[PDB]
Amino acid sequence: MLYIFDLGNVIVDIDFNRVLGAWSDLTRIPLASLKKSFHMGEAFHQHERGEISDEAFAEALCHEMALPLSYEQFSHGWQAVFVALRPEVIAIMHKLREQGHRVVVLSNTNRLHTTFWPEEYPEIRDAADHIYLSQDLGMRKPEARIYQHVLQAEGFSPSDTVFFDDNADNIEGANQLGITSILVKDKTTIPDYFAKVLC
Amino acid sequence: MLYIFDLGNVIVDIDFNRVLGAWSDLTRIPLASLKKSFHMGEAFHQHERGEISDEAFAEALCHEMALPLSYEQFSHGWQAVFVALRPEVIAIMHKLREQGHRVVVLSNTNRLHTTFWPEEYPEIRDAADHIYLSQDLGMRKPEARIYQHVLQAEGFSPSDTVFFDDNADNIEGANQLGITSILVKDKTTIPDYFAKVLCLEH
Ligand SMILES: [Ca+2]
Ligand SMILES: [Ca+2]
Ligand SMILES: [Mg+2]
Ligand SMILES: [Mg+2]
Repeated sequence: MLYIFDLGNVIVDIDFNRVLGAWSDLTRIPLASLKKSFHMGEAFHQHERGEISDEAFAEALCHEMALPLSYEQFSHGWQAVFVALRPEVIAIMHKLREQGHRVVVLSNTNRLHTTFWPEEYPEIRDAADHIYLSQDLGMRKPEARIYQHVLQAEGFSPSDTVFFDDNADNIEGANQLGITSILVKDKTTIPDYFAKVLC
Repeated sequence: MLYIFDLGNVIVDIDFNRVLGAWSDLTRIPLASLKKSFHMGEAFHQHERGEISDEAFAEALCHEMALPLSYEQFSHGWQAVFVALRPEVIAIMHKLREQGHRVVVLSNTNRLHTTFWPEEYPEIRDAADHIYLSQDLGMRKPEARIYQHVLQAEGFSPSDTVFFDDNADNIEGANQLGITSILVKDKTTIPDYFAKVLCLEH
């Protein structure tokens, strides 16, 4: 089988509230202001597909949220994003591969050239056969093309692929291609699913 | 009672391996190198007591670890430190205060003027009556003076004071003053300690 794992809130817990915290710390903008104004716009989508620079992205979000930050200060806060490994999942992924299933990561990512980000974590690189990243591909979930890219480059069909994502639109994109798609509701979803599959 | 909580590996999980990671990512220095060269000596202690600047600290660590980083890049990676709340511990601290106990944080801190650090987290500021920080005091644990400062400022005696910290040297400095010191071995030490306090009422 081909197993495709999303990264954020699938392999790792990730919380951008910590970034808002960090930017609130520097700017003294009340945290509640940054929460009501931090939105997943087109600038996000473009930056995910690598279509605009890190600097242009910073500029977009700063204008949206009225952040008087330099690029460097922006990045500095960006770096604070809360990331915690789910070791249960890293282990399952290693086990799937030593049983000779194929295990890849597929991630929409807003990494910057100046930040250290989860797809760069050694524990995540060593758990995966390949890591597919939106900025590298010029594509993002839930666009058909990105799923197709992975199917094609891995050499598997939809019916022979299972995909895990905590985002329902992402799941929908994969389903339209007849990929088996498991919504990740919580910590248990992947351990439960692989109870009977590893045995 | 007066409750003194340490911050790191008591109220929060903290892991500076994430910082070494971020620095390996920028500098391309092998991680294993930064692990062998990253030591908590003199410049740390000075910086904890606010006795050298952030920049002079950054400089001291970059000298020892051969990091070709600006101050900004230092701070940038410093900021990556892994920090996870322990919500059970936050809940206890709140419960203790609405029972009328006095709940404070005492922390040796290597915060920089450019970083967002756990003592600044709103969840932590609001769980505690006061937060005592080494850089502010010009003192660090396990120096007698820092424990004395808190007993004096709070107006409590050693025997009315319970202190939680994961570092054994810290536990010793507080024991030398007859403070009831509880070594935090893991995430159950503090839930357990307070279950046994609850169990003692009738
Ligand atoms: Ca990087
Ligand atoms: Ca700060
Ligand atoms: Mg996700
Ligand atoms: Mg500690």
